[PDB]
Amino acid sequence: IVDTCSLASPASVCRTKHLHLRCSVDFTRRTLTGTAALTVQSQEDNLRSLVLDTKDLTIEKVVINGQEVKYALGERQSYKGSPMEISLPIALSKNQEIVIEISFETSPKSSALQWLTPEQTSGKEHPYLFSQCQAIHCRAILPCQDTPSVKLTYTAEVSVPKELVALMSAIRDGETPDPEDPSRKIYKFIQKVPIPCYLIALVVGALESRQIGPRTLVWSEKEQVEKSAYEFSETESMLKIAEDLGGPYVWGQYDLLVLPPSFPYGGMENPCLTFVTPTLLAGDKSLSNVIAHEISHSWTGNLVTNKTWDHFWLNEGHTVYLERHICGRLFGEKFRHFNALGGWGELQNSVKTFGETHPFTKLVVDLTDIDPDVAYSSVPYEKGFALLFYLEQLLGGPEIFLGFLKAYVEKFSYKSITTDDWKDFLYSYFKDKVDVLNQVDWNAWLYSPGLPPIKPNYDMTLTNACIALSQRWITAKEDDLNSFNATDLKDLSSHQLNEFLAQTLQRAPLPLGHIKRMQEVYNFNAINNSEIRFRWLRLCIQSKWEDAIPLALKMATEQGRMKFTRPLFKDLAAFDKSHDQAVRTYQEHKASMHPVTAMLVGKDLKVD
Ligand SMILES: COc1ccc(Cc2ccccc2)cc1
Ligand SMILES: [Zn+2]
Repeated sequence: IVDTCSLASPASVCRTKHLHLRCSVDFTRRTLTGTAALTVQSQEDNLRSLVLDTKDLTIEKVVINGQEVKYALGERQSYKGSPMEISLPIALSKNQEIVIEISFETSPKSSALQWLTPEQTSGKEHPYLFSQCQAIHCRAILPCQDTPSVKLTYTAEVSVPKELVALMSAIRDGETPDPEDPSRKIYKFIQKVPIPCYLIALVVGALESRQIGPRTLVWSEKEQVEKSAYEFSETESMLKIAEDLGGPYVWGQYDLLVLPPSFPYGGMENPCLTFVTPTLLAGDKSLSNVIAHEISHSWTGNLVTNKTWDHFWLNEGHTVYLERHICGRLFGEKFRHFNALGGWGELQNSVKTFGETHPFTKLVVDLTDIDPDVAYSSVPYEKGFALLFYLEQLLGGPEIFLGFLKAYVEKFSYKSITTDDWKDFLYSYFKDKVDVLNQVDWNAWLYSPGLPPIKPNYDMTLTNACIALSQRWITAKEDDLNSFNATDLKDLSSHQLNEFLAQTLQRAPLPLGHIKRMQEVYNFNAINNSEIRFRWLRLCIQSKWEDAIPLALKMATEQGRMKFTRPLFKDLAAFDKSHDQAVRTYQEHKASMHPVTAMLVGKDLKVD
């Protein structure tokens, strides 16, 4: 197996067993300066040199056995960064190990980091830093074998201003005043469980905590600590359910971190410290499905990981499957089917957006000369789940397939696998149903673009109310607009209301009078629920309602979740009345946007 996203030496040549990170965080220069001690094991005889992944890194020196050795940075290869060859002071035999201390310093243009000014935070007093290494941004923080095929434990000592707090994707290991600087603190961290390097995370800021479980603290600025602790109160309940589905939780502590609005994703599953968007603070725990998702990743993604990014569906596909199983335990089987069916609708949207023949709509992709951030979508999430949901109904139901999953997690625990690894074990587990498995169009499910060859069976109980009301609006005439009222939503949950907008959005645009009437009777402008508002504003913009232009521009910039920001900007760019505003608003905010988010929105707006 070849990782076409990495320029480092493959796992067949050498493997990094441990990392010791000793660095200091300079907010004045916006740089990370320190040393990275990599314990590397040779996988072949007579190993004299190895290559590492770097990206906008400044290398001072390389120390092995107390003496400096010769190193060389090759030319940059765009998004992959610059390869770093290191000359070993001794030829290594197989399984032989050495420790390599690399003195490095990050660039302010680190694609893995976003530096926030005090004004960009809640407290307005202190600066802020958070990392995002998924998929291949860890090289922009430190020199490494930036590949998920290599797992590694790590320890870290991080120096930050004494009035600030540092947190990493590891177990907290005490804090002390910096002996070299009285104005700073040193936070120590330890990760005893081997992780892929993309799971390395760091956050520095005026953070506070509040315990909500025996092994869970919620971290954020003081302004959001209390709201977050309430919003995520179901965390421990979800952990207990997840443990019952995938086996014991092996990370010891599961803390949550609520980041500033510019956090690119809904959630990052960093071990011991899950990163989440503040747009989950709906006030009624209604977006806690994301928490169940990130929790589930502790088994599918963190324990059994994809060997390359071509098999990324292994991570999210199974994780969504566990996620919706957790919500199934909490709110019933009909609720699980509700989210499952809605997820198919999301798959419909992604395929239609890319194209029926677009390579990014394949379950297993080919990221050769392809920036992973560009290819990222809901396809591996939903098509992956669609396959597993299809296999569930095909092999005897949920209880039986949940048996496979637990065996699957235990079989490939602490290991990196491929799709064929998964498929072979599937046939191995269900050996008495190989005739059933052979009826599966594997080539279409795994390697063919567009919608899956077959649609799973979904319960329609909670969805019927959505379809009924949406069809009313879509097929509505002018003398049907008056009969609409606020009573139409009396028996609709927040999820049903959101699905209603999702269904209606698929047939956008609607007549402008329909949308105006909809605001008059439903008052959707008053809803702060990010998911509901996002689809409501998209419906308005696509239906050419100029009144929603400042509202869409506001939400697109007051938060940075690419799930919301990117479709909002594109819709605003497709609307002639707001095209100039959209491009201008982007240009005025791009310097302060997340580096990855700023790049992608630029491509979407075609202002690159
Ligand atoms: C969340 O950060 C990322 C970005 C990109 C990838 C790679 C990928 C994307 C889509 C389909 C298959 C593989 C993985 C993680
Ligand atoms: Zn995920």
